[PDB]
Amino acid sequence: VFSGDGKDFYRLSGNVLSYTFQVKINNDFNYEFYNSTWSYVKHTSTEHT
Amino acid sequence: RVLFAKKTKVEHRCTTNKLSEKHEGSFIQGAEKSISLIRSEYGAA
Ligand SMILES: *[C@@H]1O[C@H](CO)[C@@H](O[C@@H]2O[C@H](CO)[C@@H](O)[C@H](O)[C@H]2NC(C)=O)[C@H](O)[C@H]1NC(C)=O
Repeated sequence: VFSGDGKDFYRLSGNVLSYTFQVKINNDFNYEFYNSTWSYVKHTSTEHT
Repeated sequence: RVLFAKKTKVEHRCTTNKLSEKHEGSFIQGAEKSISLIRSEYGAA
């Protein structure tokens, strides 16, 4: 078997029926970004004379 | 005052009230997803 994605030559066998040199690759990306915030302010004043 | 006597009355009263409340709201959020399929190993880059 010739050079496929490797060294000069490989060696097959009688029991092995096939050696294949087809390239396929799958990828995935699932990015999620969250950011919450809270800001509460309360003030009171009372003066009597 | 009339002959003969003297009377004086003074009354003072003041009030003041003030209240202030402030609240602010701000938030951001975003998501991004992706999928791919690509058919040597150098192409994995
Ligand atoms: C959290 O909120 C911030 C918003 O202030 C998001 O990104 C910020 O982007 C500004 C843009 O210049 C940067 O200066 C800040 O440094 C960023 N925030 C941080 C914490 O680095 C951010 O995407 C939100 N979500 C997170 C951090 O998960």
